[PDB]
Amino acid sequence: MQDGMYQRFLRQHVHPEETGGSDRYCNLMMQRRKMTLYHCKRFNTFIHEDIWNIRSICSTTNIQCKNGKMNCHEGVVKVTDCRDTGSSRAPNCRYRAIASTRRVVIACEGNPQVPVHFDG
Ligand SMILES: O=c1ccn([C@H]2C[C@H](OP(=O)(O)O)[C@@H](CO)O2)c(=O)[nH]1
Repeated sequence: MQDGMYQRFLRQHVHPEETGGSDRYCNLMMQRRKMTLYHCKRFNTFIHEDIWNIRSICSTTNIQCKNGKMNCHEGVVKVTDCRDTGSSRAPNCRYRAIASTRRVVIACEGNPQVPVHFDG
């Protein structure tokens, strides 16, 4: 399950080669990554850092998740937050982008540890 949840976390939140930062990027990416298939996912973060840098976050000290578990970690990374505008429905979803280098919190599971969920 951690291997299927890990690939999904990959499809949904990672893009190291690019640096997005625009609505147009959010509109393209959200669709290339299959998140507007049936409904316009409300909010989504794309991390623009090397995969090994995201795995390296799992090793930081442990902190509480929004759910109460303690298998969560934090790191300051470059991201592009994609916010649905609410205008149109799938498959034509339109997004608003926001760039910043900010603090993200992900959940890691398994052995070796891998990111399986984006807390916030
Ligand atoms: O900064 C944020 C906040 C939330 N989410 C997504 C992740 C979760 O859905 P997901 O597991 O399907 O990615 C959900 C609640 O955090 O919103 C992001 O992508 N970025």
